[PDB]
Amino acid sequence: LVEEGFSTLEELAYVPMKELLEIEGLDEPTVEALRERAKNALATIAQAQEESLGDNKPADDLLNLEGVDRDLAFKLAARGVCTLEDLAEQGIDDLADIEGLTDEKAGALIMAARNICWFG
Amino acid sequence: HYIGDLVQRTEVELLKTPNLGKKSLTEIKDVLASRGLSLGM
Repeated sequence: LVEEGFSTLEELAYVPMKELLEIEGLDEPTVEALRERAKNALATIAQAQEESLGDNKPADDLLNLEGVDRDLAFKLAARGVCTLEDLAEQGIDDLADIEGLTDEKAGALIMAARNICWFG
Repeated sequence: HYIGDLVQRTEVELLKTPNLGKKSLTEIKDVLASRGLSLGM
């Protein structure tokens, strides 16, 4: 694949099927499987990065609690609090070191998360 | 401060307290139950 000029997962996911079928030893089923794997890998990388910081996964799950700005969602996800369930399981003491989060604001967000996860 | 103060609080009130998780609430119930006490008396 690299000798045929493919360097990125994006090229393999999006390039016209004809160019991948010009490679010696690729059949239409194997090209389809390779593209599906490349798209699934790109989706897994996009989900992984979105959960590590606050791009989409933590910008929706961890940010469900009313009051969570995108910056706070990424600060939470940097501590491994990636979902609204992960936030509902925290104590105030576990979040006390997050810059811009007061004990009162931490307590309000944990209670909002618990109200949605455990009482919704 | 006292066991008599704890026994008067409801489970819903204890979940509002700061640094109070679902795990610590289950621990408090299991310990009170071992002494024949329940929350909300």
